[PDB]
Amino acid sequence: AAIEFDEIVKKLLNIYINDICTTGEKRLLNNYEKSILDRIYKSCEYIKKNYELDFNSMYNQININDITTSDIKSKIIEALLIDSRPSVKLATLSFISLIAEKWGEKNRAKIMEILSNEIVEKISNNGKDFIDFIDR
Amino acid sequence: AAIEFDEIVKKLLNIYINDICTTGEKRLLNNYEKSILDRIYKSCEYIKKNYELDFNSMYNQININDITTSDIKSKIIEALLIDSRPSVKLATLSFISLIAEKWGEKNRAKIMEILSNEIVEKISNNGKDFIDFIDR
Amino acid sequence: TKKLSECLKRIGDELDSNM
Amino acid sequence: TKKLSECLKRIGDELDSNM
Repeated sequence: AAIEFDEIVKKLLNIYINDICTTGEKRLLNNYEKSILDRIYKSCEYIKKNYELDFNSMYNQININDITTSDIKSKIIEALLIDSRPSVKLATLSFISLIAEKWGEKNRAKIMEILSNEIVEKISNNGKDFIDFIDR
Repeated sequence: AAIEFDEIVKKLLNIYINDICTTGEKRLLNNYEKSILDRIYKSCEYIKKNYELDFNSMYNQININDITTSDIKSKIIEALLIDSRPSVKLATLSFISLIAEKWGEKNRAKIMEILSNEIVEKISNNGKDFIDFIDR
Repeated sequence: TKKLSECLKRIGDELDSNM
Repeated sequence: TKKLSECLKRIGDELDSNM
């Protein structure tokens, strides 16, 4: 039967709903939360723009190599372990943003499992200084 | 210490990256895939707009009740079980879109576990007729 | 007892009814 | 052997260097 469009529809629905969820999550935020989030976009895009060549070489070590996850987590978190500076956190976040930007045909879960749990906790630790580094 | 902004940052990062992932997934799609996806947006938003009151009553049975997931899956899939019509699929998808639109402060996984696996497979089955119902 | 199955069918019926 | 840790620190150093 007509089954040559099944995988296409399957891929688009796992994109549509995820984009609707994001809209729903962004909908239940006040003007302050939206202001901070907007600063994150412009900040991370600025770094990925001016440090694209640096990120690219770091990416080439992380990506093309067929190694399991969490190896990547321990690979990246080391910067957050020694230095708990907001600048390092922002630099780390921008790099993850680059990875998620290049892994479009890969599973969304493969990127989120790197971000969530212990990693997002460390970036959030003393986040008041993190915001003041971005919002000023 | 300054820990009153930790949960705020934690929430924004699980929104930013998810939105970057979606951008990355949308980036690796050709003009045709983008055209079909765009039709899905306008189609589902049209239904949720003209059938908001219908969806609301259905939502009030699914939401406010403290029942575990998969109960919701078996609750909704029944329409897709008997009728495999593209119209029913579109109506089903629009309803999920409504749920994801209202569950902004809830976990993203709570919505995706309903969509993924067996449910997204049934909507994709004979998806050529599904697209032709939307793109025409 | 308010079947979402019946409602979704009814919505789907009114959808393809228009052409 | 190309430590991403060292690079991220170096990037972070050049970031807060500008004020």
